[PDB]
Amino acid sequence: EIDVLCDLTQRQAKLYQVLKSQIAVMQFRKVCNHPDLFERADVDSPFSFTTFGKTTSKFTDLIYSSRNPIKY
Amino acid sequence: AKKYCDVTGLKGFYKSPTNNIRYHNAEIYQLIVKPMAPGVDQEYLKLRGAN
Amino acid sequence: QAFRKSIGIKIKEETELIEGEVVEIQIDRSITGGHKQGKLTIKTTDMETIYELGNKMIDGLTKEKVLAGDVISIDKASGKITKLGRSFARSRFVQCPEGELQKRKTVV
Amino acid sequence: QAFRKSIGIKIKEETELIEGEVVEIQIDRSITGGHKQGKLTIKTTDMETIYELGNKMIDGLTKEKVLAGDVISIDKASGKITKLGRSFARSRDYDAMGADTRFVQCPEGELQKRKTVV
Amino acid sequence: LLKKRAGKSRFVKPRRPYNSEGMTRILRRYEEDLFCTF
Amino acid sequence: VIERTNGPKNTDSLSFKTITQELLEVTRNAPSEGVMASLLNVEKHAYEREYLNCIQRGYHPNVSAPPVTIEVLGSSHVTNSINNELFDPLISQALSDIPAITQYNMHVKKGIPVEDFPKTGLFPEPLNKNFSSNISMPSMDRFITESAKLRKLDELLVKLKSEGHRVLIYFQMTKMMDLMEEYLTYRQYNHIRLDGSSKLEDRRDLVHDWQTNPEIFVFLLSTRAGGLGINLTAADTVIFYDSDWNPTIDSQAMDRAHRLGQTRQVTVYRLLVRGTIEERMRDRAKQKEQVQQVV
Amino acid sequence: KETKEVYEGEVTELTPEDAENPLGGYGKTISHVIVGLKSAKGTKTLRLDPTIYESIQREKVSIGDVIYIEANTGAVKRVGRSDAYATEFDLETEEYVPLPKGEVHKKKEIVQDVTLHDLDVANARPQGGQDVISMMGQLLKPKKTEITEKLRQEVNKVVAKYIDQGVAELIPGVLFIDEVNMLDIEIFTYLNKALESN
Amino acid sequence: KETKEVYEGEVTELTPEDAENPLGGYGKTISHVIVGLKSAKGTKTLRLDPTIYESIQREKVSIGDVIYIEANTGAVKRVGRSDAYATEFDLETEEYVPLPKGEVHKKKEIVQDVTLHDLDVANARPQGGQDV
Amino acid sequence: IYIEANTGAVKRVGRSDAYATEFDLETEEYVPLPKGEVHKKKEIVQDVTLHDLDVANARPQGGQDV
Repeated sequence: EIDVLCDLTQRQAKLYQVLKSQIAVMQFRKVCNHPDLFERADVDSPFSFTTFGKTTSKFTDLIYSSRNPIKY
Repeated sequence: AKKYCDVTGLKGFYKSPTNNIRYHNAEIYQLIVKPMAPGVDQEYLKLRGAN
Repeated sequence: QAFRKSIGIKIKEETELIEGEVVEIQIDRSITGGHKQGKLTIKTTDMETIYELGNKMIDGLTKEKVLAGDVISIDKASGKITKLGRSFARSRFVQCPEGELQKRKTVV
Repeated sequence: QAFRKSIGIKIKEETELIEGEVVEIQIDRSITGGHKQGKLTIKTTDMETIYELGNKMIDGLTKEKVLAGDVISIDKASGKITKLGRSFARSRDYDAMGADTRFVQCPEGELQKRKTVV
Repeated sequence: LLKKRAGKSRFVKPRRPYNSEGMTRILRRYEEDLFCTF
Repeated sequence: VIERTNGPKNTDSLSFKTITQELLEVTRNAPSEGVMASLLNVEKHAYEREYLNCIQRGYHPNVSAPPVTIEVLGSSHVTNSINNELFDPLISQALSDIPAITQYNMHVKKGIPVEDFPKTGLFPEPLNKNFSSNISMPSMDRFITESAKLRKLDELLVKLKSEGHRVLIYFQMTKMMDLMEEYLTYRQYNHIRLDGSSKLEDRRDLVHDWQTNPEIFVFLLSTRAGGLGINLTAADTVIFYDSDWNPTIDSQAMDRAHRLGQTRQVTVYRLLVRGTIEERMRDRAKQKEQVQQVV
Repeated sequence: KETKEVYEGEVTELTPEDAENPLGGYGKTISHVIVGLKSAKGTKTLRLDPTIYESIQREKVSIGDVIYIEANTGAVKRVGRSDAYATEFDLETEEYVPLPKGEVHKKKEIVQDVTLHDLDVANARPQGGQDVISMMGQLLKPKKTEITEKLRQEVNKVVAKYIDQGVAELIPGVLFIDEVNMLDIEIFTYLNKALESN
Repeated sequence: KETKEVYEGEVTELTPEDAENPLGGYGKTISHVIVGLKSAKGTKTLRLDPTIYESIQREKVSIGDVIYIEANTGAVKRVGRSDAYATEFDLETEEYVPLPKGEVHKKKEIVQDVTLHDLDVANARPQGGQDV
Repeated sequence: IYIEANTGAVKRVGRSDAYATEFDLETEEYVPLPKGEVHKKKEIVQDVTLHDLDVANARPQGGQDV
């Protein structure tokens, strides 16, 4: 047997103390496994200050339509 | 060619999608175009030869 | 600049606006794409009409993608189309316009 | 700025070193010379591989002009072309060049190596 | 059906495509150089 | 600036060639290992000495915004003028490039020469590929290093592959084995996944392909999916990610591997994190161990 | 809490269609570009204007790369080479990316944390559009400018509209000025005015 | 101190030689370029790289001009039309350099004197590029 | 359209209203005909200062568009 031990990262300990403060064992062990179990990291992009043509729902047309929300 | 209202003879802005009758404004539509009997739009369209 | 920022000029003008609820969009494309024909059905709570579109109105409707059930406002002369939102269809949410489709708006 | 100039950051990097004998260079460019792409065939005494080239690799190959028989060394992370010398010693030479490139040996062993730089 | 059920129930990766259409070619062998222009 | 043409000038004039441009034009096509070429190439040598073409981007802006729209109600001339100013074809063509096949079309198939092409390719070159845009995509490394268990898992796997070995890893959740093959394909390791959510036909030939092929490296598993009666004598190193549920389940887990037919030593690695509920889980497991061993 | 429209996938084809009069002075060389994108359990074909294709070719997109088109601003990110082809025959230290999951067309929610000064700076010096003005704004040297009160009023109006829809939420904070004796009488007199704002 | 090796003189002939086995889909594949040089008391025919041809076309070098070929880089440039080509044409207002003296092949040892400030302002001011 | 003979300036007023019914919906604005004659002539007096010519000849970026 080789029992390998390691310390928690700052993110793992951060959500550990967060759900310790909010308060079940599987909630502890799933953030002991990976922080991506609870939330997934997403695309790091600047905030778009635009009013563009958006959809509410053999090819497709894609036309540039970005405009500033401030109107003079 | 110029488009005119079929009922009043004034300028025809809108055309109904059910019976293809050009009307002038809202009250003409609500009082004539919607409740008309079926068989009256044909001789409305016969004057301009569109039946 | 601070002195002249405090004197105003008041101008009143008139314009024609079309604002209604989109019923149905019909767009047909040829294989070569030489011409675009189309038909637009739009309504308010009091009226109902169907339009026949030219080429550049079809291009301006493809851009700023308008589907059925939307509430849009169209400027005829400048060709600007503003999406006011979506009508009351649960399947942001704005009431359906009333009165005439073509209206005169006095802006001061 | 004077405070921040006195703090250094030591960065670990992983690179790949490629040294060998050039067999054939193919460079495809557009009419105005903007888009550039091509294939490089390099070899050692044991192996021989056909690579792919980008814009800056082609720009580094056009300068310090390599003539299909020169021995070069490429650093992948730094993007540096170094011409060690000429090994083929070709017979047919035209008088458009005046260099006196050295006689080096063809390298042996592995074509590609892994190195760590700091 | 039993015999059929018993008998039936009981890599290197290709290179990227290289294309060059309408592009001039500079070619360099051991013994001669080429320049296929347009 | 755009349509600037370098026409020739007559020599009989007051204009001279000062020493600055007398040094500037020499090193335009000069090669390396030259004196005056290298004395004016400080910036490129400092660029390639410090490995600047493989560096990462640190700053991205917070808000990006288009220019403020000006509208005039009921005038197409305003729209035409605004569209001409915002999307002027000469400057937009200068900051872009023509496609190569399009260039071949207008030069050969249409006879237009080169010198009356519109000017293109005047946009400045960025420092890296990383500096070309403000969008950063989620990064595998930061994904690896934000989990300590995966961080320690990535260390011993390198020397296990360098040894030329065979590795079995056991798991508990879906996403315990839905995120790990992303790390495996990041390392392009030969691996397959076995669990009972898959069909019964696949377990017949997956074990066969494991026992026959030697180039397979990683064999994923759940607790009871393949730890019961499956012959896994071709490997020795079993790695338990979170196998702390009961000693009875783990006692069959290495029973499928540490079996008759193994020709080498078996090294069992149990992975745990200190200072959390794993300590209490392994303590309750040890209590079950000492209860069941005497009885 | 903002939303994005995203087209993404591996590029399979890239064919432009030329114009009838390339030297006509008005209009570009090309008219449309057909782009074929393939993602996991999906395949879409897109027809672009030259404006989007100009940013795509500024990103230096080839066949066999994985791209990421953001429809809010037209920004295009080249993720890297796809792993469906060979790996060990490159010379330009690229990264190798699996095929993106889900459909090509997507809508995702991103939680962003910004300040009012970020909006003021981004509107005073416009960048991130695809027009000429925002493109040349990224190349010139940045410089501080006296932001007018009208721009701050318009930004306040837009932010209040965002809060009214239940999308945004205001978080006031702390400004800490240490060694306040170094200020002179003019900054103190302006501070008297600035503390009384709302 | 530096050593410069150059080729110069009036252009007598300029023929891009065709290859023995041309490639399909291309016009005028070149294997070498034959350039004949003539100066005062000298005439030598050179064989060049095929890639000098687009630099020849870029500099719009014709027959009868005076060129200036660096040894290692090629990099031709039009010094000007030869002064013997001024009288055949009534209105030709390009410059008319005289025919150069000496052989076409020469190794001249030049000495250039600069200060450190010249190197500093040459390296700080960015080199001749194509960005806007 | 609008054409000035001495300067050469060209301004497009808009499409005529005789073509107003080619489509039901259009981007183009429709204006009536000029009731006037096509050709109009007028004499004007211009007042400039020396500083106006000084600042017109001394533009450092370059001559801007109209």
